[PDB]
Amino acid sequence: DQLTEEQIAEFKEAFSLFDKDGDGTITTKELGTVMRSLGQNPTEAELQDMINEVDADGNGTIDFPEFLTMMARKMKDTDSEEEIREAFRVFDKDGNGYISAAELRHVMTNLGEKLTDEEVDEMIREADIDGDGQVNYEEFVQMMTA
Amino acid sequence: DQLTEEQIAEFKEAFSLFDKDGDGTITTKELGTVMRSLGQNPTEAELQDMINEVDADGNGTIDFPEFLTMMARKMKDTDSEEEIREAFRVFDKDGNGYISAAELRHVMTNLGEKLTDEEVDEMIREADIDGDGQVNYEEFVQMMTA
Amino acid sequence: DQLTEEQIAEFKEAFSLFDKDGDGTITTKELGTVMRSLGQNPTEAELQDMINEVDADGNGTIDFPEFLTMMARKMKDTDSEEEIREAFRVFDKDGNGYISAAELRHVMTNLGEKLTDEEVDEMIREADIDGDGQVNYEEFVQMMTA
Amino acid sequence: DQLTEEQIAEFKEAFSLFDKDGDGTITTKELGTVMRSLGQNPTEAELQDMINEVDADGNGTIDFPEFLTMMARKMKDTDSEEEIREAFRVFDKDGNGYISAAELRHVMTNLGEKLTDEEVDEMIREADIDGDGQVNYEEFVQMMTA
Amino acid sequence: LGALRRRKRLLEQEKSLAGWALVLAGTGIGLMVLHAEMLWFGGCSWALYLFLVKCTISISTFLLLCLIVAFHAKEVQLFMTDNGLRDWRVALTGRQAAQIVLELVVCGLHPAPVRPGFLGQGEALLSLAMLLRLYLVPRAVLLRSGVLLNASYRSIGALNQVRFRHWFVAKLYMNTHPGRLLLGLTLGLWLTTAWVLSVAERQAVNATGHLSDTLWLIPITFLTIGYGDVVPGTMWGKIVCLCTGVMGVCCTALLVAVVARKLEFNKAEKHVHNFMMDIQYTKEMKESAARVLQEAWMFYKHTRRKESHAARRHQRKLLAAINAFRQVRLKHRKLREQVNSMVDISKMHMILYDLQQNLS
Amino acid sequence: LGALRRRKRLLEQEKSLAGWALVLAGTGIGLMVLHAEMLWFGGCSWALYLFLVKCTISISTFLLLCLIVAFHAKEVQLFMTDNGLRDWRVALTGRQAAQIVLELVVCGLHPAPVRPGFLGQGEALLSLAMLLRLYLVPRAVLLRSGVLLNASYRSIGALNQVRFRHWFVAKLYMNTHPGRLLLGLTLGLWLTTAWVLSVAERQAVNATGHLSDTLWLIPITFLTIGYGDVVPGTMWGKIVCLCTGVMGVCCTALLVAVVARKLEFNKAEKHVHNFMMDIQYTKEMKESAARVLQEAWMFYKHTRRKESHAARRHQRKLLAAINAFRQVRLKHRKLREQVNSMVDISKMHMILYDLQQNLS
Amino acid sequence: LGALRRRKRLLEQEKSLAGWALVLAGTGIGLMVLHAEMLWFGGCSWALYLFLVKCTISISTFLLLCLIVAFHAKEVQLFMTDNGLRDWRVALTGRQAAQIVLELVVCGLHPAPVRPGFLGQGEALLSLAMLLRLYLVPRAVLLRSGVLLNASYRSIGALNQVRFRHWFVAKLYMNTHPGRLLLGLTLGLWLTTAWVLSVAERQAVNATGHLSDTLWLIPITFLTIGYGDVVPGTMWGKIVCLCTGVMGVCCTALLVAVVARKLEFNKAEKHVHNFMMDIQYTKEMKESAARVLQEAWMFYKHTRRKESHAARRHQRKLLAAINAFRQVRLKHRKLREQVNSMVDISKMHMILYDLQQNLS
Amino acid sequence: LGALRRRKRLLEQEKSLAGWALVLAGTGIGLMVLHAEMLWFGGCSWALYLFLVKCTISISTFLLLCLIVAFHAKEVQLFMTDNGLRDWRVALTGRQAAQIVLELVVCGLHPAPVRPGFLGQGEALLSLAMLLRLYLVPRAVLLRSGVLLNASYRSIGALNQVRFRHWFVAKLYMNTHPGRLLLGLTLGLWLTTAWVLSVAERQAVNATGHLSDTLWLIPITFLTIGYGDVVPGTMWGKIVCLCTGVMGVCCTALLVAVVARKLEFNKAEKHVHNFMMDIQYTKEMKESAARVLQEAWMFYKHTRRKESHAARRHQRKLLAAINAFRQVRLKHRKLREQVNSMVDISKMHMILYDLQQNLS
Ligand SMILES: O=C1Nc2c(ccc(Cl)c2Cl)/C1=N\O
Ligand SMILES: [Ca+2]
Ligand SMILES: [Ca+2]
Ligand SMILES: [Ca+2]
Ligand SMILES: [Ca+2]
Ligand SMILES: [Ca+2]
Ligand SMILES: [Ca+2]
Ligand SMILES: [Ca+2]
Ligand SMILES: [Ca+2]
Ligand SMILES: [K+]
Ligand SMILES: [K+]
Repeated sequence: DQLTEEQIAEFKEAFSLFDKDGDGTITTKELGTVMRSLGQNPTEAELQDMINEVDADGNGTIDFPEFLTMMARKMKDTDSEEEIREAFRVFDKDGNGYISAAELRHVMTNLGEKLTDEEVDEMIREADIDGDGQVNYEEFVQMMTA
Repeated sequence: DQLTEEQIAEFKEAFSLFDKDGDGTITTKELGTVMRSLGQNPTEAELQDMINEVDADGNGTIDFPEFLTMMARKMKDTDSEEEIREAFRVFDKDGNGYISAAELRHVMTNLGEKLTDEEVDEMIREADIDGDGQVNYEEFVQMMTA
Repeated sequence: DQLTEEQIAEFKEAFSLFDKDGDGTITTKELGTVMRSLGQNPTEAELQDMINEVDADGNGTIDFPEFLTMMARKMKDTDSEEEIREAFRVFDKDGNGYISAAELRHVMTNLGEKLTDEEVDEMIREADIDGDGQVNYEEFVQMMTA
Repeated sequence: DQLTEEQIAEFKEAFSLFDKDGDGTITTKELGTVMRSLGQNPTEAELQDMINEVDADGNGTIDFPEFLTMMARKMKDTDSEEEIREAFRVFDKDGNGYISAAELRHVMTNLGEKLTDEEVDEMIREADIDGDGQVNYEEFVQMMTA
Repeated sequence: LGALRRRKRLLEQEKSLAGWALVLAGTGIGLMVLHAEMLWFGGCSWALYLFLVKCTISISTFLLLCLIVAFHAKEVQLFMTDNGLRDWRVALTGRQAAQIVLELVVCGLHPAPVRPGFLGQGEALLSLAMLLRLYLVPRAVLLRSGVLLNASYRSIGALNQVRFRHWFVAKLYMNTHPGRLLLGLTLGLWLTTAWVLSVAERQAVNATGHLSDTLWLIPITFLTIGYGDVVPGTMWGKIVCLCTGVMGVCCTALLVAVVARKLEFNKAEKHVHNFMMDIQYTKEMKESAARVLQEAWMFYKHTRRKESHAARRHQRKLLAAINAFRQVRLKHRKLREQVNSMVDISKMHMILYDLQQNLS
Repeated sequence: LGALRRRKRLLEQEKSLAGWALVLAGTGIGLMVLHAEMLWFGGCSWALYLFLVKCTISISTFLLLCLIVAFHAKEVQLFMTDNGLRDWRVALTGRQAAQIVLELVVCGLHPAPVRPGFLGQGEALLSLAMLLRLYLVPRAVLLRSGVLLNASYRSIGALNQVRFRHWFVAKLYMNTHPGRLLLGLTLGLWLTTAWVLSVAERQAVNATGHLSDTLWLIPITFLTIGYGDVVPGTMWGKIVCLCTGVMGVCCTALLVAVVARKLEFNKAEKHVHNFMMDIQYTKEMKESAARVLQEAWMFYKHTRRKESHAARRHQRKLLAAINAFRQVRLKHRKLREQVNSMVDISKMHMILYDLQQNLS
Repeated sequence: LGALRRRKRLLEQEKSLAGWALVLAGTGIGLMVLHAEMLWFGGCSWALYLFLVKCTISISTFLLLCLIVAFHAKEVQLFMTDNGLRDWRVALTGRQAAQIVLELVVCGLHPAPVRPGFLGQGEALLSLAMLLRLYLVPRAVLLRSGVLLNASYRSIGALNQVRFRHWFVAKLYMNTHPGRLLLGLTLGLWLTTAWVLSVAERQAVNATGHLSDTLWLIPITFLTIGYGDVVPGTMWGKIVCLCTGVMGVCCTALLVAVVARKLEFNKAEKHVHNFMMDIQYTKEMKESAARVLQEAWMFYKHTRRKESHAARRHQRKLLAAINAFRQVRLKHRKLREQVNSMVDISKMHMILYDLQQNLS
Repeated sequence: LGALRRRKRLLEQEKSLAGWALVLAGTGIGLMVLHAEMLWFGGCSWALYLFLVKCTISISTFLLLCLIVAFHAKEVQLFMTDNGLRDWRVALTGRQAAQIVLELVVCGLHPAPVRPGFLGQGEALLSLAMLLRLYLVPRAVLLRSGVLLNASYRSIGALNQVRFRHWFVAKLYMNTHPGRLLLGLTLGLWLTTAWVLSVAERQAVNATGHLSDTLWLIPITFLTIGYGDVVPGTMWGKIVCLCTGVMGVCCTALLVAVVARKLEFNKAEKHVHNFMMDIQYTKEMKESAARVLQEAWMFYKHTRRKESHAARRHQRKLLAAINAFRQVRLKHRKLREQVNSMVDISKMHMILYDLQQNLS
């Protein structure tokens, strides 16, 4: 690892705040009680979403290798991933993890500078890598990242 | 319709606040949750009365043709229908949708300038178009409008 | 009655505040809801005591003849009956409607100017009209009224 | 007893605040309701611990001979027993009424001036009068009192 | 039940006497300014009109000295009826006798008609001691308010255990309309003091102090904006200014408190304000997101054609559109906490659900 | 449904006729300061240039009167449309005629061109009476703001009975920018009063009351820091200063309240502050306990090895380590109680338990 | 259990050894004002009297030091008894020596009798340095008040960890009667400073500063109404005036807040006020509805039988009646809404229902 | 994960480059003050030493400009590292160039050494324009405090969206030590303004505006106790006095608010006070009841013995005791209601019962 010893110690100390039980993993109850202490009252679905948006292996728990990566992003001020994923829910009137043609049409051809039906269709075709009508989050992120 | 396009658009946008589900009709739950957001805690009977005082067809739901008529009255400042219907409940000690002779007698021959029994009887006879002792809201509104 | 018409009308109007149902009698529920409106939260035993301390016939309800007598006492500022009945509960460590010798002995021979056992016994004998050890409220009130 | 009459009377009057029922002993309910009046909301385990830390006979109740001893300690300002027993719970990560070698090692060889493994082992051996690895509260208090 | 009659009759009688014992005091105070000012703008020319007034201000006091005694007799006669006594030697304590004697001597100080234009030392104090007759106002106002006679108002007050005195009526009048009382009191204290300060610094040789200068001096001291153009020059004029300053320091704060309190919102418009701000934010976010996405697409399409500066411009615009979107999102998220915590909404729904569960 | 069409035309007509009746008032007020300054710094040398300016302010007032009458001729037609009447003799009430006459009289005072540099009493009073045309600002601001015409505001307010008026809009503007309004008003008044005070006490022989001294006098009186270097010297200059002081007393309090409010913590930062202070206190306690124990161990060792001064030093250090530990523990306990009572963790847990019980 | 007896005996001894050290300090302070004023109003004809007065203030200082040392010895002995030690060389810390030395030095400055009416710099500074012996008041007040020796205060406070100190006693003495303390402090500070400012700038011939002018200067500076008639002339009076101004600015607001708080309603009177306003509004609403419903029939029966002017009058009065009814209805609805969420007429019912559900 | 390491090294570099840009500004300000004082208290004698102090402030300014230019490169590098860009031409926004130019031209004004004790106008403004370099303090205090580098603050705040900035640190510093900051700010502003006011007006022929009078004038204006002994005499001193008054009006209010807040009770002592007051009222009632009963018994005794005066005295004492009992009873009832409200043991029991019902 490129990090020094002091940084590793600081990150381990920060992790120990959430992993108070000492098991070595973070579960829903610990995050829930930390949020309760902070003042919020999260729901089960919200806790599950916030604990699943970070883990990569999929075991349902978060450990240090999957926590250092998350901590590497919250330190910087000007984020460019949360503000991209939060421009996805606004457009997402479908209710699923996809964007339909009508949503893009009535959100873009009207708001701001009015677009055209041909331009909207071209954008939908370009975004639809697989050719399906719906647009997944992967194609969305790829299109905006370029 | 004598209204222009902009007025129709504004009224439709105002309607969309209450008809958030998009069904095209307003039910008890939507009005109840709007009132909850505003701060009040209405009861079922109050919600039913406030949702039935406007509809004319009687289907139990309120749509745009029965909403524009209601909106045509709340804009003006000096109302002359709410203040007339609220002069009906004060006299209405009967408990039903009617006014008896004794109520009018003891509320009018005493309050303000004292009236007379003959005058009260003449007024009751004039109001009673059907000749019945009780006075309905229709004859009440007709007498006040003249 | 020695009262004039205006006083009778005022007292009837005051009574109508408590007898809102129009039955002609005051029950526990009406007094309870008036006290709820005023801010207090009385209990069933307290309501029963406050509604039984006034009635004389014993039917469990209070009407105008038993209400005018009560109203004749709350108007004056310097009471001499409530302050006498509230000097009864303080001494009453027995728990019943009677005063024992030990209570009087340890409340009077110690507090204020110390009394004597002979004086306490003489006072108890004088108060005990029936000769029983306990002292009822009637003898207490009679002794203090003299 | 070396105390005078006035001090005994004052302590009895202080005791009567807690023993309101007059039984002659203090139980959990009376202390609980006094704490409720003061503003706190103690739990059953906390009440049991606070009522068992004082009694010596073990009958589960506290009377005057076991109350005067407790009152002889709360009067002085600079305590040296509560601050000694509260330096026991901080080290006590075992969860039982004992101190293990690892707890002392990682709490003392690191905090403040760093100690040594040999010094920690010597201290543990000196504290362990019975020779067992764990250290009881008796040996702890004895070591600090010296 | 003759008590309920012998109390009303006595209360009405003593109300009439207490109302008629104020006109005489007002006339007595009034017939002193017309004597002092006449003696100032006059002298030996008016030698009989300075005797007629000083003889009238004794006839106007010999009746007050009897009205007070009559009122204090009726109060004892009412107390006897209240307690059901028979002998009047029991109902009189020592404190009441002290109060009666103090009132008799306080309401009996006036310039005695037992007689170059100056109020000689000795009677100026007596004249200025006739301003102590203002303790009769509360006694003549409480008996006339009418809350001591309602039958529907002494039982609601009895249940809650409240007693009616000179303070409850004062609180009621203060809280019915606080601005009027302050605006009518600060314009009375600025004028009943400008004459007391004038009588203590009248100068004959020149206009060192009079009503032309005190009317300018008093408000300046009251507002603590003391300039220094005119200053008092007598031991008796250097205490009135201190009293005025002490009163003003409190009056100004009492006024500014009400002025600040008036401008605040009530509980029936803040909810509407929050609702209509939420409606605006929920469309500002939609406005910003579309610009972000279309700028991204423009950048992609221009860089697909090997452009040089178009891609740079589009990227630079994107990096600010993102910031604007972030700011708007943060504002909306902050406001949602207030609209879901201040008006409760969820708490009201939970209370309704608990009530429904208790019912069934 | 014809009312909804015939109201939004009359309201726009009223908005135009009320926005075009303020430009003429502004021009009329402007063409008076110029005339006064020209007469002061000029004299009898310029007469045609004064007769032109004193004649323009009649042409610029006839139009204002006509516009006022025209605007007041629309609130009767609006009332007729609202109530469905047919004869205009019924719509007009008693008070409206008095209001119209008062408005015509107030908006019709100006120096009449019916004619050594000075202003006479009548002309000066008429000129200073043209500052009463500032009551038109609220009427021309309420109509222009788009709050009486939205189809959403009037629908939401019906359920809560707000009845949008002047006061609601004024409160909204006050609460949107609390600081800017005060910082603008306190500068507008300081300059619009320094000229009214200048015109009252201009001096010809020597410059003793011109605009170069009132600009220093007015803020000093406003801040109640009255020095005494310059004081007003006329009956009409002794009232403006009092008005300025009265306004300043309230303005200072209104400003300091907002300034104090701006620095307070919100509800989303005290929680973080407490959650970090708790960790700090726990670390401090764990640090102090170790020293408390090691000092006792050193004392026991040096006592076993037959030493005196070392034992004394260890005793003295132990008796202070205990005190430090006690202080830290007492500090920690109160913050733990606040955490258990401020953020209401127990209350949130109880609410969640009640919700779960209601669900099951 | 001899520890309790020893503690009580030592505390009783300290209660007197710290009460007899205040009389000597008071006498030493008193015998300096007399000496200074006798030297001012006297001269060279009071040599032996001045010597006697300056020797008495040195005799009455050799006992204060002994009392202080005895009190500190008793405190050390009490600490030894509390901790159960045996050698006094351990109880003393590293700061008690500094405290004792500082107290001995501070309580040991006086005009030394080691000797045209004036005080030299050294003697004036020493005399004005004897006003620092006022730090003994809290120490002699805390011990005398019976809160430390009570057997119930310490038992109740153990369950809450109050740790009675100077601040708790001061808080109780302030909360028992805030007004008396404020008036006493103000009247003491207006007089104990008027003598220091007098001695700072006494003038020999044509006295520009004395007790006749400082008594007027000090309150004016205290109230921030600085006129400018008299101003300090030396460098040692300006500091005193600044201190007085700071103290006044800090002290006025306490009295302001107390007076503002005194006038508020109680929790047992607002409910009665609302419960009677309800009846009043109901009566008014019914009264207005009666007129509204008579006028319509009046208009109808005057219109059916021909006639025009009577119909016009009735129609015009109908609208005013409707307007009045609307105003009264809105006021009553607002009052009911305020009552619903202030006295919580339904919260008590909900709590009772929850208790009943829990019981059953 | 080299981004974290790069950010750490850059944030450590730009802390030293921001802490070394304040020493130079302090040195420049000090040299300017020394040069001004030497010019005033000198002249042609110090004709050479005014060419060295006037030359060092050019080297210091050049070094400061170099450091300011160097600092803004690291921030751009930090932005590039955060966003992962490769070309620096994209990370420069329009506003940042204006910020850099303004910071270059504000920190570059000084007396240019391009050259009788009177500071000629034209460079006095330049010498007084070097007090604008105090905007560097926050930028060198925020970076030095270790809150931006802690690995726990940035993790806790992410769950609450605090976004640590200048304002958060300022609020934390204000809340930690609210007392010392006010004293420090007041004692700094009472001295950094007394020199500007001295340089603004400094008479040469007669010393009438030097530092011996401004130190007395500034606090008087600050406290709004303007006497009038000394007043400013130029157009550049009046603005300074107005600014001082404006600052003082807010500072005094803040200090008074803090002092008033300090003395209030906490939540852990009011309960003890209420409990110990109830324990005493419940004894006062018992004390009074016994006297009532024994007086009644004595009155009943002295009535069968044909005694009159004894019976009258006993009757009066009975009435007095009955009167005295009522006040204590009412006070006890009110205190019982108060202790049953807002600290309700009934509410605590209801919460416990609800928790028990939820559990079972
Ligand atoms: O202060 C206390 N009073 C107590 C305690 C514990 C038990 C009992 Cl019974 C009493 Cl009266 C206490 N804490 O240990
Ligand atoms: Ca875990
Ligand atoms: Ca994982
Ligand atoms: Ca719907
Ligand atoms: Ca329908
Ligand atoms: Ca009934
Ligand atoms: Ca009955
Ligand atoms: Ca017991
Ligand atoms: Ca036991
Ligand atoms: K002045
Ligand atoms: K002032």
